[PDB]
Amino acid sequence: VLPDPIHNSKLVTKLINKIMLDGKRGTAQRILYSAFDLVEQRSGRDALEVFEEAINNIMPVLEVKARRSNYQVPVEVRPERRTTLGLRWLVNYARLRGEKTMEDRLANEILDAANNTGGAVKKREDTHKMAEANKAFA
Amino acid sequence: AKTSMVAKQQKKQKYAVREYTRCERCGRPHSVYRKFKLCRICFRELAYKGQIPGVRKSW
Amino acid sequence: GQKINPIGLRVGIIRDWEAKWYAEKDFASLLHEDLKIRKFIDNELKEASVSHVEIERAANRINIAIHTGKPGMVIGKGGSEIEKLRNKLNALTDKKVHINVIEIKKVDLDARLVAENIARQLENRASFRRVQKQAITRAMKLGAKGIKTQVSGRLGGADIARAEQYSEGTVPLHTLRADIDYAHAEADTTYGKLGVKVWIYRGEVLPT
RNA sequence: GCGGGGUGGAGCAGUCAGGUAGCUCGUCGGGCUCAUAACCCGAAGGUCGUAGGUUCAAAUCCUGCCCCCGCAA
RNA sequence: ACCGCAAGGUUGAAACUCAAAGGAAUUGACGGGGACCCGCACAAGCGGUGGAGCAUGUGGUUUAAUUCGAAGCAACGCGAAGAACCUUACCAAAUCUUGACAUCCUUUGACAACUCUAGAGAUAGAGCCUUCCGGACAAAGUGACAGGUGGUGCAUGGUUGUCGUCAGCUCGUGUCGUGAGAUGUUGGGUUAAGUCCCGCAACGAGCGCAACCCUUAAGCUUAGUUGCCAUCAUUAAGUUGGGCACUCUAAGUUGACUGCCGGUGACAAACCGGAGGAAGGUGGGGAUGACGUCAAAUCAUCAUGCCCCUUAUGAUUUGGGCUACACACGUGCUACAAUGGACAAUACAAAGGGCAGCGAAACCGCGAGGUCAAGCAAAUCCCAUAAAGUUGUUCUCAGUUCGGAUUGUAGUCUGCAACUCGACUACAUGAAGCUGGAAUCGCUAGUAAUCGUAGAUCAGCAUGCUACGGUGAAUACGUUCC
RNA sequence: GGAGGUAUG
Ligand SMILES: [Mg+2]
Ligand SMILES: [Mg+2]
Ligand SMILES: [Mg+2]
Ligand SMILES: [Mg+2]
Ligand SMILES: [Mg+2]
Ligand SMILES: [Mg+2]
Ligand SMILES: [Mg+2]
Ligand SMILES: [Zn+2]
Repeated sequence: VLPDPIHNSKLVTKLINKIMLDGKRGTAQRILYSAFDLVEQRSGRDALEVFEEAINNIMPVLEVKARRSNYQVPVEVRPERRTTLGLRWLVNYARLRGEKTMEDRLANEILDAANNTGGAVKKREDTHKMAEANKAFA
Repeated sequence: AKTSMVAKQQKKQKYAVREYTRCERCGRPHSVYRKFKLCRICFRELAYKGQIPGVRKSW
Repeated sequence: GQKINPIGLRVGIIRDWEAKWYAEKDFASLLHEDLKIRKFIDNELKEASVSHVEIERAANRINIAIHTGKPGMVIGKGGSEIEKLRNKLNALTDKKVHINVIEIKKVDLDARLVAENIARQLENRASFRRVQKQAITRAMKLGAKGIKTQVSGRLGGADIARAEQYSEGTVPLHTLRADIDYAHAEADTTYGKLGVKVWIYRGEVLPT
């Protein structure tokens, strides 16, 4: 695929195509751009910088596979599934960060993740917690 | 009670709204195409036999 | 496994519509005309070994063309029988019709003629097995690349049904080049209704 | 006549000491299944035999009555 | 009877009952047996159903009838691509009995249309004067006869579904085996494929796979109207003067074949990668469904054997019913809202239909729609403004300006007439519902998801069916499990 | 590459 017009990044477009509902790329585009505007408003610095820091935080490094009773055995996450899960959890836990507008939701989610807080980081550490707990089965 | 009703639809009727189409060779009301005045079955029969111009099974 | 009629598969590819006329609107009359002609030829068809009729229409004329292998029985000797046909047929239609008897030699190579024959044999209460055997025998002597035959119903007066078929040669249905001539007929046997299907494939040619 | 009891369909707690009627099996609907059973998810089903009083509150205490079980007679 | 402390051992029948029990091997099927392979089968993902209201179909009960059929996958928005009447097969009432319909004899005859009385209507009854064009229309007596959506789909033909587009099923000759049977059709390797090669008591072939077929994707030849508008002037507007360059249309052609380069590999097939090229590894999507299984479905498309009714199980009209309603199941629609609702302006499609039908404009009506009336049998005109989208403003988290069920009133169109029982509109009201338990479905790309549009049936009625385009993903680690 | 022991119908 390609990078985005305003910022020239692959991840932004890959994230638009995951926020997008029913192929409303422009709606998703609007709300993500306004979120970058609003996270430049609050916590004044570059939207890409804060965003990339956010995904560096929440993007995990381990995973589990459920097999057999049912063991759940750890495994090293692929570097593509890394960004995949990061962006997915970012969007979803934004959507359930529960306030008025999704741009505000997203802004707060990237903000909290940038400061290593937020539901996405919670899921990350849950994942690693259950992984190391199940480390015996590797 | 088919052939009676065949006669019956082939007659005029006390008002035009009562007039209904059925295939002319098989007295079948449903799935009639009023261009051909044929039902779906006899359409297949005849178009397979090659007896209906234009027609060719598609794609 | 519920397979289709190959003539229906091939129409518009290697063989053409037997009806060869246009009408933007009035199929609602003209197709029923075509069928009623197709039915009225019961007269000939009962004995005259007619394979198929093609039909063409114009503003003035109808031009019909009946294929057979015993054409004498439809033209009389000089024309009495065709004129007998024109009278009643044109009375039905109410339009000037000119006909054209046309000959197909080699009558034991034509699907509907084989089917007609085996049906009348089985009404005369012969044996399905010998019938299909000798049909394919004579067809292969006439030099066809493939024949297939099938009869289905209450063979031998049996209490229940069967489907028996024979073949010799190649009958490539899924090939669309192949001009395989299929025909179905029936036989109102004293026990029930035997349904006969027959298939010939007499080498490969295109209409173009 | 004397003595014990009567709580959803069955069997049992709860009555002694009054405080929102509970347990197992069952019943009904839905699931799984080729179908049935098991199993999973839900829901009904109880004026606590009845009629009176006391109490803010009665299965619970008191009264009266109709049955059930033994003994007898 | 004998032995044994005993448990029990040795010896050892019959009555009666069955027509088999049995052994070795062959073919298949099965396996909670094994190896390999594949598939939206899992898995990684996206969105849903089951929760609510509504539409629809089915079961069950009722009813005079709620016609008949389909009932694990493979019945259940299925027959029905159209239940107000007809359709309609069912029920009630009323009616007919060579009959509503066909073939025959004869009287005949050309015919009747169209009025009026009565009837609910079928119907009779008066007319109206219908005219041999021997065939033809029209009746009439006639017995032969018709008629049957009546039974059997386990007597059937034909048509179809499914295992399954899975890749398998067979045969001729030869050989092995007493024989059933085997080989071939197995093995190595590969392939989407019993696809190909190699080997091998097999050699070949056929039905299947594949290609020929259609569509879509690039180009070229011809042609240039109703289609196009670079060149120029013009006009609101490619419209009109002009050009057919471009697009497009549609006939012929080219194109793609592992065809070529390298590497791998038994050097073979084949695989991996590369170039070129619009496209590359059956390009994508269809059409095409082997032998046969399910005594699968259909006797209500039709045809048909046998059976049955025939002054009635046949036939005619009117009215009812197929639309019921304590409940259960399935398929879908609308939503449970801010990625949104309302209002305003503005933009880009495709595939299709159209003659007594498509109905532009103007006008009236808030709106359903109505009057007039242009063009149009099509690349002309109409259907037909596409909607989502974008730009703004507002509403600011509420059972809400969400949702739009239900009911009340008043109206519009169709029709012989919308109570049962059509759709639609305006107003009023404003229910349930804050994303659904156990379970479970679909989908691997222009797909899923979502937004509109069109058409057959059709007077009128679509949340259904079939078809079209617009926006447009997520993921596939991989085969341990179902 | 083959042999031997080591829940219902
Ligand atoms: Mg899954
Ligand atoms: Mg529901
Ligand atoms: Mg029914
Ligand atoms: Mg049945
Ligand atoms: Mg009626
Ligand atoms: Mg093929
Ligand atoms: Mg059956
Ligand atoms: Zn028909």
